Amino acid sequence: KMEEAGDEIVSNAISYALYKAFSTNEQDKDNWNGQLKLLLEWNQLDLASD
Amino acid sequence: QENNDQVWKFQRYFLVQEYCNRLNIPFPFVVFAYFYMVVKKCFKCCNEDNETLAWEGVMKENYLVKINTKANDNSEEMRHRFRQL
Amino acid sequence: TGGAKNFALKPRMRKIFSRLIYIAQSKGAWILTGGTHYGLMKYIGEVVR
Amino acid sequence: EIFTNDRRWESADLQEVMFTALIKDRPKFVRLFLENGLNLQKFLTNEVLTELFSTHFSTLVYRNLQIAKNSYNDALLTFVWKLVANFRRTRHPLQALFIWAILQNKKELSKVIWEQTKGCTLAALGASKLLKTLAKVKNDINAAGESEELANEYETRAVELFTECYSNDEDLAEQLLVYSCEAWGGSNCLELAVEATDQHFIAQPGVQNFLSKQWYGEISRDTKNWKIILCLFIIPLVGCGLVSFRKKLLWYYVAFFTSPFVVFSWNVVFYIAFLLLFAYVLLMDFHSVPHTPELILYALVFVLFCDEVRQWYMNGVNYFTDLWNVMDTLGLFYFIAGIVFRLHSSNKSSLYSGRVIFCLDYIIFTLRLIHIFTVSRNLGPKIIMLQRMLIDVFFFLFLFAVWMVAFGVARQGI
Amino acid sequence: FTLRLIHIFTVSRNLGPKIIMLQRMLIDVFFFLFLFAVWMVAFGVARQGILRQNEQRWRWIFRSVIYEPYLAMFGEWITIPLVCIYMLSTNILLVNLLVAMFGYTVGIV
Amino acid sequence: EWITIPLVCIYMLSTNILLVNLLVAMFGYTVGIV
Amino acid sequence: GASKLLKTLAKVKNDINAAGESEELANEYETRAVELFTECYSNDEDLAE
Ligand SMILES: CC(C)CCC[C@@H](C)[C@H]1CC[C@H]2[C@@H]3CC=C4C[C@@H](OC(=O)CCC(=O)O)CC[C@]4(C)[C@H]3CC[C@]12C
Ligand SMILES: CC(C)CCC[C@@H](C)[C@H]1CC[C@H]2[C@@H]3CC=C4C[C@@H](OC(=O)CCC(=O)O)CC[C@]4(C)[C@H]3CC[C@]12C
Ligand SMILES: CC(C)CCC[C@@H](C)[C@H]1CC[C@H]2[C@@H]3CC=C4C[C@@H](OC(=O)CCC(=O)O)CC[C@]4(C)[C@H]3CC[C@]12C
Repeated sequence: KMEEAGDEIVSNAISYALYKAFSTNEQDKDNWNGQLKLLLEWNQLDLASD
Repeated sequence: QENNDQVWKFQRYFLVQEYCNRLNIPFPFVVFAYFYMVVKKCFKCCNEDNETLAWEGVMKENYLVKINTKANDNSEEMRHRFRQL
Repeated sequence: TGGAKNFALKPRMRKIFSRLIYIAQSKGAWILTGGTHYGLMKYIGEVVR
Repeated sequence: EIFTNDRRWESADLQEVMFTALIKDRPKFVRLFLENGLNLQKFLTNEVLTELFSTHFSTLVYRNLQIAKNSYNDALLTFVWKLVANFRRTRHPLQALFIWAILQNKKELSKVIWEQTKGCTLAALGASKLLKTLAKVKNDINAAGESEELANEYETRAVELFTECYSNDEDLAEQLLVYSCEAWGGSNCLELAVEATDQHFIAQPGVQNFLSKQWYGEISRDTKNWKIILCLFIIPLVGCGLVSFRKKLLWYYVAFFTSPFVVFSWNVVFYIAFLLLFAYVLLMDFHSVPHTPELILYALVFVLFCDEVRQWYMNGVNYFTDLWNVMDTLGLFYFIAGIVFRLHSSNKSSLYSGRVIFCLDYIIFTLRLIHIFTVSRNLGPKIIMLQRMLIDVFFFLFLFAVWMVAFGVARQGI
Repeated sequence: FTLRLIHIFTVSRNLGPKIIMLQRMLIDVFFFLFLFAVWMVAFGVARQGILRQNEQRWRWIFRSVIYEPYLAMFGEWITIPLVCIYMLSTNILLVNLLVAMFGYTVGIV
Repeated sequence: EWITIPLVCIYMLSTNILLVNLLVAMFGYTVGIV
Repeated sequence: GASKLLKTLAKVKNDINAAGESEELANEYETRAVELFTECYSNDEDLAE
């Protein structure tokens, strides 16, 4: 988004895009371990909590 | 009260650098060194730097980025969001 | 990106691309581009250097 | 509007617009042009720089600089004056443009040029020096104060940059700190800061750490002093590994003895031994014929005289500014009077007088040793106070003297 | 023993905000005193050479060169340089004492 | 005979104590002042 | 104990960066412990002692 101008934004957007791609495709969140590992790798706390 | 810390450090620098600039030969034999220099004073008389400069420029760019973002982060109000709303 | 030979070196874009390169370096990723000297790829090459 | 992707820019024929913006003091437009456009190095030419220095250079600033040269000539100021004269009539055009911007006090333009400069910290220190020496000149307080403020701002900017760089890397930062001049000013960053008296830059943890490391040399830092002294007194023992090293026995011993700390300790010990020998000779000496220890004392005095001559050559007239150097030199020359008096076997009065000359010179040598002790102990936050206090005391003493005479005068008349 | 009692008294009275200053000041003073001592010897040495030119006894020389100036205090062309050196030495000793007096003030935060 | 050296040593010690007491009395109020 | 260990590590000086960071962390831990202990002392007297 244009409004977002803070530091550490590219990593968050890339991680969100990768998580969205992994969500619907493949196992479709069949195993929580894989999704948890993927989210932990990029350090996206809010999505992990939510 | 503000400048006491730096002044004495400056004085320590001056004394230490002045002494270090002098020759560091043991005193009893120091004369020999001078004699040798005298010969050199009479007989004779008669890429990597670019890499370091590029690295220093990289650090300068980082510092410029930091100082630029400091002003933006100083404001605690997001007037851009209010204007967008 | 930067198909046109003219690219704008806005501070926002430069910071975004620097962050992207830092992220790639952290994970040791592969950056695929066109390789043309002129344009945004020049900025990519300069940041890589 | 004008700068957009649709309006393709050749960025080759924009030189005239850059020149017009540069001369009219338009820093934001200059930055915008530099964002996407020409190369500042390519654009700059001898003719353009000469025109900038000649036609558009204010006469008031030129007069101020001439006054600075006449009154406050300095190593950097003479070079900058020569450069200005040459252009008014390793090229480093960027440095010349930076100096041109600084002299007219274009803060934003100078900042932009510094950002575009290849070497920044050295340029910042040189700018601080030049602006401070210009501020020393006082024809109008306005410019004299503005230049000083700009110098302080540049000095603090350089301090921030250097501390950030030091935090980044250690060895590369130390190597850059001592980078040789590239004809910018004829001196490195460190000496340039010393000349301008940048307390903030010198009063930095990194510079102090580097100075301490140099003051230890190749001998291991933080190896503890008592170990060093024990090894110094027992020379073979340091070969046993008592004293560590920063990074081959001959190399080890050479590095240990070349460390200026060990050199200073050895010099102090040798001076104490020389004083003890002087004391022994004073009470034991044959008037008719001197013995070998007297000749050894003469040789040591000759060595001290050679060291004093070296100090003179290295320092200059400023050497005599300190009263204690003057006292040491005066005592060394005073010893020669006793040496001459001892040269006469007859004239027992002259022999006794020369003995008295030696006797009195011993005391001043002791005072010199006392001074080195006092300086060594108080090499800390107190040091400045000490020296300042010291000079004050002497004045009062002098004052006291010039009173006694008068009293004595009166007393005589009474 | 009396001096030890005096020290315990002094420590007991000044067991407060001043205490650190006291101890710090104390050590400074001693150094100056030591310095003073290492000057007297030299002066005494010189004095010996000026007065007792002929002396060839180890113990007599030792005693006369050590504790002659202390007794003196307890009790042609030389004058000008002598007074000059006296002024120089007094300058050094006085600045040492004064530095010892204000030593703690600068370091206090 | 031998008294001189220990006598001067104790004189120096006592002078140290008295001088530090006087100096402490001189700056006594400064530290306590707020 | 963390304050003690970090301070004694900071006494060692091979690189100023870590030597200063450890000292700062030690000071932070020391002040945190001070706050905790003063709060506990305010809570109870005999148990705190
Ligand atoms: C009877 C004799 C042999 C005793 C002297 C033994 C030496 C080991 C003494 C004589 C002079 C002393 C030195 C006087 C000056 C200095 C530098 C000093 O450090 C500094 O240079 C400034 C910083 C500071 O220590 O305050 C540390 C002690 C040292 C080596 C002192 C410690 C030990 C020294 C060399
Ligand atoms: C004319 C002859 C017979 C007298 C020579 C004896 C000197 C010891 C007198 C003469 C002039 C005096 C000086 C006149 C001016 C000054 C500078 C003054 O300090 C300052 O004014 C600022 C210096 C600074 O801080 O850098 C301290 C005393 C001093 C050396 C005075 C102290 C003693 C001096 C050198
Ligand atoms: C060699 C013999 C004949 C002389 C012995 C007499 C002592 C009283 C002298 C010798 C060395 C001197 C000392 C050399 C170094 C120091 C430390 C100095 O304080 C400091 O440097 C910092 C100490 C601290 O604050 O912890 C004060 C004087 C003292 C004890 C000096 C005062 C008097 C000493 C102990």
